[PDB]
Amino acid sequence: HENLYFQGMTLSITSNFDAGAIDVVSCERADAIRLRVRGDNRSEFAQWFYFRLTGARGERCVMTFENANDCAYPAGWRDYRAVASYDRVNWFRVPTSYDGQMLTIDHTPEFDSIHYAYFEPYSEERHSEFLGAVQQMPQASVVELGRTVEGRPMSLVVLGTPDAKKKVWIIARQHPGESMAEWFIEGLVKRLVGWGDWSGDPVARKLYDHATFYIVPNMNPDGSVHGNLRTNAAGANLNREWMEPDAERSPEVLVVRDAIHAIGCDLFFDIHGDEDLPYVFAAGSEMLPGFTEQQRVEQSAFIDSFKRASPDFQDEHGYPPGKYREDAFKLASKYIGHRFGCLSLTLEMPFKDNANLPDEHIGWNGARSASLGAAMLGAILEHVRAF
Amino acid sequence: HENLYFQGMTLSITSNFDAGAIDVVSCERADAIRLRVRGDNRSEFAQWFYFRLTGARGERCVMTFENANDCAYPAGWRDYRAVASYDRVNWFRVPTSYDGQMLTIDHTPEFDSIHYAYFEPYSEERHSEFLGAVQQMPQASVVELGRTVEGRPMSLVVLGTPDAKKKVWIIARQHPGESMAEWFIEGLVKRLVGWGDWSGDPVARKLYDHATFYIVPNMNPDGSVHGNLRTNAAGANLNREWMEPDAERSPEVLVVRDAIHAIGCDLFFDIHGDEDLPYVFAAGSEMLPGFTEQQRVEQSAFIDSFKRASPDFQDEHGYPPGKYREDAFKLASKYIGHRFGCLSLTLEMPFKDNANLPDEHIGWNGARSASLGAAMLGAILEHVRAF
Amino acid sequence: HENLYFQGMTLSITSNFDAGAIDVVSCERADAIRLRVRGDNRSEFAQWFYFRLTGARGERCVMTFENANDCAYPAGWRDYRAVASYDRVNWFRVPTSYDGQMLTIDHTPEFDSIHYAYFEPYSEERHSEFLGAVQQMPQASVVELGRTVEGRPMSLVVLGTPDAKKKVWIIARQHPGESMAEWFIEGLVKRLVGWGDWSGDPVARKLYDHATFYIVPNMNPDGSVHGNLRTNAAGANLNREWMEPDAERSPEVLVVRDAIHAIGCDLFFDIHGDEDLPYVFAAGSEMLPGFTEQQRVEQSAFIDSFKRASPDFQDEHGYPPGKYREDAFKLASKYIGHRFGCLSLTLEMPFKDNANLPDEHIGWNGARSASLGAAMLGAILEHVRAF
Amino acid sequence: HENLYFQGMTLSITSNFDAGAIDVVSCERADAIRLRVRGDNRSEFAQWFYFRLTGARGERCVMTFENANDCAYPAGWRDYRAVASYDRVNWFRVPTSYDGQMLTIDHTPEFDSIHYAYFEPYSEERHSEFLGAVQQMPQASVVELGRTVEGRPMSLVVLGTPDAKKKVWIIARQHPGESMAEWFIEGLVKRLVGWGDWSGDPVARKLYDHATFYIVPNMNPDGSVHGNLRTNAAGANLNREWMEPDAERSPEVLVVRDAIHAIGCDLFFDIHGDEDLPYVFAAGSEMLPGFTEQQRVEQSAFIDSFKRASPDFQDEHGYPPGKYREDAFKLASKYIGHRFGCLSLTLEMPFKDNANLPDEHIGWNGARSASLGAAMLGAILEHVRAF
Ligand SMILES: [Cl-]
Ligand SMILES: [Cl-]
Ligand SMILES: [Cl-]
Ligand SMILES: [Cl-]
Ligand SMILES: [Cl-]
Ligand SMILES: [Cl-]
Ligand SMILES: [Cl-]
Ligand SMILES: [Cl-]
Ligand SMILES: [Cl-]
Ligand SMILES: [Cl-]
Ligand SMILES: [Cl-]
Ligand SMILES: [Cl-]
Ligand SMILES: [Cl-]
Ligand SMILES: [Cl-]
Ligand SMILES: [Cl-]
Ligand SMILES: [Cl-]
Repeated sequence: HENLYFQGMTLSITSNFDAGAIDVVSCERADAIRLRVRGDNRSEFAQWFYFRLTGARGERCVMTFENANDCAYPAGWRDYRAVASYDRVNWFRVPTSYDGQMLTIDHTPEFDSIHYAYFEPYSEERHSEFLGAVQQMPQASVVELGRTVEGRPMSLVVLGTPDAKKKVWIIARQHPGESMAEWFIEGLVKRLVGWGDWSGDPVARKLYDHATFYIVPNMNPDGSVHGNLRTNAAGANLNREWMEPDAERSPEVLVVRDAIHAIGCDLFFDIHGDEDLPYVFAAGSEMLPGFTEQQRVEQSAFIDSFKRASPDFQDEHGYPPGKYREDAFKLASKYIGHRFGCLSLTLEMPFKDNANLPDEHIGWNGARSASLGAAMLGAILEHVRAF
Repeated sequence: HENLYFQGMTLSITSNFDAGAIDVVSCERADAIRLRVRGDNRSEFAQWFYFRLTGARGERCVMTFENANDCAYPAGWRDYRAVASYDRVNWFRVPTSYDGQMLTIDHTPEFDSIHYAYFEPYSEERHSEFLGAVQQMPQASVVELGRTVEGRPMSLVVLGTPDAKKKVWIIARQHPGESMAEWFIEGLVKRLVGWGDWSGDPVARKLYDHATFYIVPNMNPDGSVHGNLRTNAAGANLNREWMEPDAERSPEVLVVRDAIHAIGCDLFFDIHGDEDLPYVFAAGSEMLPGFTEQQRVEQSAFIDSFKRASPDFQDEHGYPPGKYREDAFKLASKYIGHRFGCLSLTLEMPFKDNANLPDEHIGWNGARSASLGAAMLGAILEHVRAF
Repeated sequence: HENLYFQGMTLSITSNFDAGAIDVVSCERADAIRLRVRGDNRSEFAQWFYFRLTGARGERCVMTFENANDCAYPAGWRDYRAVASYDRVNWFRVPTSYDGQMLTIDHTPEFDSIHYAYFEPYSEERHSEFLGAVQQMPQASVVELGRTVEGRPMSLVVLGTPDAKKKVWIIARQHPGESMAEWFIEGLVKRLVGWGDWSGDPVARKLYDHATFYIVPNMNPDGSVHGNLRTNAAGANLNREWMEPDAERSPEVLVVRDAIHAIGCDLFFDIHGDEDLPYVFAAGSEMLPGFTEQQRVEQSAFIDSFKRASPDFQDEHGYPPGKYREDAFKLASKYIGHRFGCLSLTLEMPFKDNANLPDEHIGWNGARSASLGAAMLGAILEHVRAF
Repeated sequence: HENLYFQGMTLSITSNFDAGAIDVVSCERADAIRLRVRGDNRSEFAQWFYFRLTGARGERCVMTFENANDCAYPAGWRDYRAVASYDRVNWFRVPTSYDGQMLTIDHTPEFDSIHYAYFEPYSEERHSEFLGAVQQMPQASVVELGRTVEGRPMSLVVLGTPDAKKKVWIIARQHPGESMAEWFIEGLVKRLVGWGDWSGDPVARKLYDHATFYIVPNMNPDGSVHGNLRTNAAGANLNREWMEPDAERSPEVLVVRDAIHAIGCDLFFDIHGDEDLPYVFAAGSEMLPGFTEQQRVEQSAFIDSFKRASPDFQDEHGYPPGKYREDAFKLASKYIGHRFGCLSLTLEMPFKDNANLPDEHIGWNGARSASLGAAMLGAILEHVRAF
């Protein structure tokens, strides 16, 4: 390193930053780094990790997570590759293996400081910069519905034109570790406000004749910054709180559900990530009584519109019907579906990759999520025209 | 202006640059500028203009084109607005009127130098920079098929992946003044190579399983730089040369038609602009004998796919069937259709605006053309799946 | 706002984000917002503020800070204007007054969400992205010297070329609220690694023949994120810790001072901000015994080189000699000067503006600090040549 | 290439574009390409070349210029490397040799289309886009002084603030092949208008208290587009026309010299390139009678200020005094010096490299020229303060 002082190997793992999470058991020799997934701040759920490793330029690092099989979704470690970045801007997949007990990342950093994460993060700064720009567009407003447990705003983005229209609600990231959900919203909003390569596209403009959009890009700001996977700062699973939200335990859902009730709703989408399945898929309310025949017709029609909007989207693989028959209407899409009788779907993207259309370098990532978001506006235009 | 020397008004109109064209009758007083459309270099056709005006900062300029009603398409001046730019990068529409004899631009430039043009230009530098970047993508090659009358290359962009697939041909700008055609290709290619907001989109990638693309972004390089509307440097209308192309008069079509013959063709698109109609529309070969029933079926199916890909596209307005029954197979799409029996269409975009979805600031422009190009890939994916 | 639900005025002030700090006394009516500077997390020092205000689009906001005269530097409120930003990217000054007791911001936000701050912030994300890019340059390494009280890295950026050379040390932001110090380093480093408009400049390259740079862009990471002005997370004033740094109270200075001792030092700069003076100025060790005549000569020579490098820099205004004769060698530049007998200076930039070269729109800001940083490399090249 | 049609090798050299120039003797086999420098359109001077080669991806190209020793400056081929670019945006040096008779480029293009040139070009489009943006800045105006032989504008950029001040004149590219001169002006102007990394820099602003700038970025627009080295479209060497400029033969100098006479002048710079010397250097009027002692003093003082502004600049190497004692006052700087008695210099940059500070990848290029231009403002601020 040219200065006697820097010479030798001095590995340091740190994680005190937005979404950081790791427990370090041991970090002396680069081929013997021992870690544990830290887990959510007030819940036994554990899966999300995000940390910085410095001092390992050119050293082969073998990083073992000891409690991998004790995590929320151990199947999520099969055919999974961790993501890394030298600068927090560009993320790539690294060699990773799982033996049924432990996850091992085997990677040689090319520079002095590298970050590893379960998926491409999406920070509070990015969120605040994005909404702070989006609000300046003539068709956009940002409304603060309330505060999270730790005093972060619950922000609603309203996009539409002056006058009634169908009210389309899209909420994202109830599970704070599913950062793909906020990437997805970013892509969808960019297209709605006409930025970049969406500048001359007329879909948004047509949509505004039929609909107004009510979008929450981040349902769980506290859980995000805390580096949780599935819960808010109070330990609540926001997507089990739709029947009895609480001012102290789940204010995030309290204030949003109050808004949907006070405004109305004609199409609803809850954007999520799935740890296990390497596919993009949707889940509706067909496996529930009270599901009308015209609802089957619309839902079916929309699934076809979405297949036509994006090849990434598919309907062959997904979860079995009684996956959450027990939790019933505690889930957002099930609840909204029932209260409003409209098309109501959960959209789920992979932490691994789209096995149909894989990419060795990036797997599923922010850019692909953002493209899927932009593509879905096409499916909504079809749907709204057809009904 | 602070220096006695610059004081006073000194108006100058110049046009010696790529695509420049104007005749100046008089240019002393800003409210009395008299012009003529110069017309094509070896043909009576006249419509395209492009010139720089300096020295008019803050002066109201009334610019009258005396021969407007003697141009190729005088209907093109009705409900038409000229485009302007202070920097050749950003173009906007300016106040323009037509009394059935003369076109008048009435505009007050905000800066010392402004350009006026019939439509947002697309230069040889832009073309050479674009193809020079596109060629570096792993799925792209650029092939020089031959030379134009004045020694400019006829460049083919080939996009696809390793192996048979459907051969899709898209040619643009046979009429050099229809710069929208090359904007359209730029948008289509950007999406095929995954640039910008197309980075995570899987449509291109799916398309490459079914097709390889053979694209000519500029069929008439000489006519472009010359500031012609409709003819090449030799006076030839390239879109009347498909039956007997000639090495001296129409080499541009000679070399391209030889390539289509030597490679084969399964879908063909000829991208154009229409001076009169304020709509985006397609014309096929249905009004011709030898047009099979399975051809009607495919063409109809594709028109529906394109309406679904872009709201700008429509099928209500267009030209009557016998618009060119006389010229028959001299036109590219008619010829290709007949030689290959495939889907073969002319796509036409407006010099005015899309009357269905107007925009006071820009009318139809490069960005909107580029978006339509990118959107059409969606329609091709549908089509190729369906047949 | 078009939806009965959003109608009315609902003001919310929030501050749970990197560098956020405010106490809200009252926030019901926009013309009656009452605030207090929150003050440092474990120290009586108080001056820094940073908060988000939403719901005030188009409302005149009169925001009064009740304890302004109880802050660390009440003179800092005279001729001072707060900074604001709709997006955290672009910052501008807003109308502000001070009556000797209270500070009042009188501003009408143009959008739904705006942030107000004492000075243009510089976040942990920006820092991590910047160093994560800089490390990839061939002349740069990043070394983690240790951890702050709360486990954030103390990062050293080493810039130079292969071989002895003069060792130049530049440290910034010992007082975490002086974000201008890290802006200054950003500009200096960009030029050293040849980014942007520094790409073809040969100064860096010449410098590397004479010197190697040892730079700490952020001496107080914990204090920064905490929204402190003057102290770290433990309540320590880092610039009083240079005689007896402590592993528990002031590790930031412990590890950096150990590095300077282990590496050596031939020029030292401590980058700071001054709340009161609207001037850019330097302070050296001339008012101390043990200050040699060749030291007076070099320091004088360097001050002249810096005036010649940047008009913003001046030597007329500054602080009187015995400003800190009491604290002696507890201050970094005084200590280094004495231990190494080299040129050692504190450089100070204004929170207000450069009264010599004011700018109504921005006052002193990040861009101006970054330019001063880049300009100072010129002065170092002169100095190093002359001695 | 996957299609029988593209298979085989088909090399094509073309040059019908802005600044293009080459004669092709033979171009069948890639290792046997035979060329000639085409030479200026109406003058025996020959050196500039610029052409596109397609069809050579992955082929080793040996390109021999047969008349290299018959060119204007055969010494210019010693230790010289040609420049290349796949996209006209990024230029790099390629392997080149000279045996005293012929120049040989030995290079293997990595893509299907590559351009080779004597130096990084600077096009009419770049010029028109640049001035079209610069004019919008509050301190800038663009004035069209007249027309070149072929009707291109002679454009003056005036930069300053409202009121007397010293009038500083800087003219560039009298010899159209010396594209470095216009790169140099681009860098100088960007800094004067505060773009990019010059945004927070106060030098421009200080300068505007002392001076107003009168800048001609391109003295020879016709010669540029024609791909000439040394003459305009009429065959005139503009830098021999300062004593008797002519409306038909050298209007470019007629109109500019009239402006300098009508406005006045207190510092003059003529920006050029030198084919032979691999150094940056200045030439003044000291070797001429009528050169006062206070002129020696100022010129000497300014040379020192420029060495201090940029390491690239030097005064050791240059041309001998009687290099143009014969042509006397036909040269711009000699003439202006004599008419106005002010500091008047020719600044000369290399076509090869700066032998003091070489760069294998780029040699001397646009970015380095632009940096030197920006750096020289520093020297002018010193000078203007000192006198
Ligand atoms: Cl943690
Ligand atoms: Cl769930
Ligand atoms: Cl309802
Ligand atoms: Cl499917
Ligand atoms: Cl013309
Ligand atoms: Cl036609
Ligand atoms: Cl065939
Ligand atoms: Cl229609
Ligand atoms: Cl706070
Ligand atoms: Cl201090
Ligand atoms: Cl020592
Ligand atoms: Cl001073
Ligand atoms: Cl030529
Ligand atoms: Cl000369
Ligand atoms: Cl005079
Ligand atoms: Cl020298």
